[PDB]
Amino acid sequence: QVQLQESGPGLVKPSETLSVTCRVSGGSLDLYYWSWIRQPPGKGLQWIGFVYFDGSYGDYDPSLRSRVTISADMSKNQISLRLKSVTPADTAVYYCARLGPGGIFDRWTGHYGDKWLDPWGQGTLVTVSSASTKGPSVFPLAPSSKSTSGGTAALGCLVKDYFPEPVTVSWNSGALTSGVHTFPAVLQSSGLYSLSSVVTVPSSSLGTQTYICNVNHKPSNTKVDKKVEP
Amino acid sequence: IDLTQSPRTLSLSAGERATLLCRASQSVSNVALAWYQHKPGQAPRLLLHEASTRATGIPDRFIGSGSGRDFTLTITSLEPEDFAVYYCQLSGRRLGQGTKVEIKRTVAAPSVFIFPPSDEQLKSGTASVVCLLNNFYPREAKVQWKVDNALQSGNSQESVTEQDSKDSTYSLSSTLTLSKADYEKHKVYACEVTHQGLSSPVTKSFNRGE
Repeated sequence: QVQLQESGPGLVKPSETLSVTCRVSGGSLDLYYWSWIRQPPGKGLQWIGFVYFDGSYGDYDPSLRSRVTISADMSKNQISLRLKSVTPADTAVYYCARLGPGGIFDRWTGHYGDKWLDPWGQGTLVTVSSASTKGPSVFPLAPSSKSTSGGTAALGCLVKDYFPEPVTVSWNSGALTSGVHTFPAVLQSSGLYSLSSVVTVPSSSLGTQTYICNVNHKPSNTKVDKKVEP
Repeated sequence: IDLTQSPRTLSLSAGERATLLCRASQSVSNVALAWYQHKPGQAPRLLLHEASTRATGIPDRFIGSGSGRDFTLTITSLEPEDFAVYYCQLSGRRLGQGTKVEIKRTVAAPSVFIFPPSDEQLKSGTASVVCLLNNFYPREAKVQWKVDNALQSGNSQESVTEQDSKDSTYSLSSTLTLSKADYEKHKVYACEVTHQGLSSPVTKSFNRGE
């Protein structure tokens, strides 16, 4: 029943030090390794490193070892990854997971459990930029008669000109999930992410059910709701 | 010591058998190999460890085998739910480039809608026209922006969804963003869509003022 979640700064500036913290929420660190895995914007799962729970033994990817140190506070049940001298290369989602074979405990000689990665947990995005955050400007994608196609209508919200990722879009405060496509952000040449989010709903429900999107942008403490009307 | 997966990409109709290879640079014992399914936006999950021992709770259709340096993830019968990228790794946990697995399915034509620029966005000095391609397959499609029957470039920008885990279709959004000054020197903003499932391309358009 173990479970874990990473978290950290939403942004880091060039040449600074990036840190991210993972909190084990179903058991203790006892007799396991804890590892960090990054996924850059276009790539696969780059492994970064792991550390024994008690902190005596660790192994890292030698590309990063000079600028990486991983520590675990067995008491706080949290693990810290510390990557020095960050560049936009390090811009990535950082995953946290639990190494292996049952772990089992080992002396200083032979650290010869390590086998699999179980729970992983969403992990967190860290953009890395000298830019400063900006808030979404949320507009309606109105289901006009050019969005009336027989008995089904389409409608949505436009979430434009923000930074950095992510934003959260929800429909009618979580109530509406069917027919939702919240598109991927598209990084414009301005440096800003932009995104629509659409829902298709029955034409009959347009005058009975109101439709409001719930945009959320924690990097700017922006939360807006926008009604969609003709 | 390294790890080589192949194919990098694999498009198979739902219900057919899929075979995935992970090839070591060297001899390795069964124990240190494991397989991971990474659906987009979820967290990566263990499928198999020690090369054959199924992870707790993951279905029977995932089977793992091998020795030496050729390791093999087998999906006996693909379910649309299997759209993902499947990775493998060694003990101290470094690697796998993965295998993006589509679910090939029937041609499905996109449903198209356009949305005019909002009254609110026009007040800020920028107009955005959004064109929608909804629940279609195969992935590839063509959006052509036509403004009074003239083509656009460089100020249209588009995004497409990850493959729907239940009917394996794709949805696409092409957003045309112009300044209000530009938006008003034309009258009819039209979006033309070309796709396999469409007999001839479709165009949905409005005249500025509606």
